[PDB]
Amino acid sequence: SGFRKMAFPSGKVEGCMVQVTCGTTTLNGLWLDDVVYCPRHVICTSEDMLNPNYEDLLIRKSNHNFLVQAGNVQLRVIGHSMQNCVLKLKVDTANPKTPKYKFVRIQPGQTFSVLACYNGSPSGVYQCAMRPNFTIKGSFLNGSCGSVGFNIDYDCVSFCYMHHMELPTGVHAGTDLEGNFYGPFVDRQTAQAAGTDTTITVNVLAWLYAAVINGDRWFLNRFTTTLNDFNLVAMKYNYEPLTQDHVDILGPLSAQTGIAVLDMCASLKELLQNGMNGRTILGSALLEDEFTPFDVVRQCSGVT
Amino acid sequence: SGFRKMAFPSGKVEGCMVQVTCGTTTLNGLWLDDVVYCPRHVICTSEDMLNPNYEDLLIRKSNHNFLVQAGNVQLRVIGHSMQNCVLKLKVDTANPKTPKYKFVRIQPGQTFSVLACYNGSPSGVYQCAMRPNFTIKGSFLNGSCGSVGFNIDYDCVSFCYMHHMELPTGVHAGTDLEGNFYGPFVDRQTAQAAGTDTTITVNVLAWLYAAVINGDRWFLNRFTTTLNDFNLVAMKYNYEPLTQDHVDILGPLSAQTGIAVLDMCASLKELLQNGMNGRTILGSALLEDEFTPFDVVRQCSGVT
Ligand SMILES: Cc1c([C@@H](C)C(=O)O)ccc2c1[nH]c1ccc(Cl)cc12
Ligand SMILES: Cc1c([C@@H](C)C(=O)O)ccc2c1[nH]c1ccc(Cl)cc12
Repeated sequence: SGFRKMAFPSGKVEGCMVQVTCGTTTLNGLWLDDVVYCPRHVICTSEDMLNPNYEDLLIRKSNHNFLVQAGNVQLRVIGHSMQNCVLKLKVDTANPKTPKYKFVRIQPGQTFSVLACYNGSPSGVYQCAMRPNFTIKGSFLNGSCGSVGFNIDYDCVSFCYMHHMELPTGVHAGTDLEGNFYGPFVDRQTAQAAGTDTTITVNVLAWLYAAVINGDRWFLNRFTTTLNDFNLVAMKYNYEPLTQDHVDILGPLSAQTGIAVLDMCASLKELLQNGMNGRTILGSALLEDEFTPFDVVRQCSGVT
Repeated sequence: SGFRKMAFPSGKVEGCMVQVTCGTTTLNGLWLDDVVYCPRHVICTSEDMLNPNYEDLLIRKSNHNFLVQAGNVQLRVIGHSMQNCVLKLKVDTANPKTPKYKFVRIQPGQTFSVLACYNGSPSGVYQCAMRPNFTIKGSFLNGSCGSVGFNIDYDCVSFCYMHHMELPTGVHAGTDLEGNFYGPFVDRQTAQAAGTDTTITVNVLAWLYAAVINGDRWFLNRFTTTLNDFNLVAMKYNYEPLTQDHVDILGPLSAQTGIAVLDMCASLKELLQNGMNGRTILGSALLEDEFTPFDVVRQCSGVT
């Protein structure tokens, strides 16, 4: 029993973190096989970040200007290329610790673990969700750029995020491992504001199922609802509309607990309308939306 | 910017997890040098757990009855001994991945990372605090016993916890790495109830400092208090009494933000008396107490 905001074990990812320096800028890189991936803004000064012409700035850079250090040993850069907002530095040595891996572009509402790094050294690991406005609420200080987000399926690491920017509002923006930003964000120090940070409804319902499994049942009521009726309330509360696809994904949790998905929606509806009244669910005073239905199943079954 | 419930990178600890089986019971062990540490209740069936005589049950066990598997390779057990509530299995091979390490017995209010494991395989990592009633609120299912809690100081892992029990209330109990339980708990399936789970006041104040540093300042008021006056309110709200030692530990956070420790106590006092009024602090609707002042400094400075 017990339910925690849990990250994946980070060992496989720690073995990939390197330090990348270009001029006076130092950030993190991800070393997989003989390639080091890092934000292309490593070539920028804070002045350049106001209006960077990346192709032009890159003309002045050669392989020897990209200093890559893995632990305390320097890697030899034998090639470099820019793919969207990431630089790929080809090195002469394949990372001996390269895990089985994939590059995946996640959807909003999906969760992942971030290994926050500074100067190629891991400092901590925490769990995130890609928000419906394509920002993440992370913990990133100067030097953390190039830290990556990931999920693990047994022994295969699926890298889904690379940290690039902190918006003036304190939220974070970044790219998948092909260098395409999530959402409308760009790697430029400019006024970039996020849209509405709606709540990931399917995740909140999955977390209400985790709560029932772990003994917190006070919020269960005698009501039911329909998707349309539920969605009128979700709209009013800035919650994502619930679809039949979400109902289907919650199927296994519904089966395990015997609580129909629409009955859990009705409990959620009353919680939205009435609040918590000073009570908590799984030690939280708000409805948690950063556990997917897969995360709840995984944690409630002990997948390794 | 941004402040998250962050765990230490778990790689160094993942390299130490092994599977230990005795008869029909399988749990986790911690392999450091040529020793594997695991809960002594590995020798018990669920029937034995009602009233186990560990010395007597251990007489029927030989080195060859303890099956230790590291990954998919079996380790040879050449000695075994019981130290308090842990078994130490001497193996013929030193763990090649043994990090620099210490065994420390923590105080209530101290935080640590747990690497939840099943069958010697890491499933996830999360941050905990040793509660003032010596329980932890973890996420542990059957098979998770032997999972460990730890902190890291650069390259040295200080192991402070080993998971042994889940109380009927769903909270968790365990030992330090010398096998002494935290608090009054025993490794017996019996009625064991926890005392008052008070709030770790110094941690909540450290987290209010993290909130000010990260821009959440609405709760700051025009008041101050004294330790005695603050403690009258802390007592009423089941908060730990604040001491001059706690005020001293918050010194660096006070200096960095320019908010006197007693002024932050007065903000905390008003939050206790008035509630949050539907507002949040660092995305939480309750006062978080599982960040120590050291954790706040570390996360707000990017220590690796
Ligand atoms: C894989 C790769 C890279 C990486 C960065 C990549 O583009 O994936 C960069 C540069 C080169 C490269 N293969 C080469 C073969 C011939 C020559 Cl002349 C250059 C390169
Ligand atoms: C370190 C150690 C252990 C571990 C479990 C320990 O007690 O720390 C267990 C058993 C033995 C041991 N050294 C030995 C030397 C001679 C003999 Cl006859 C037995 C043992």
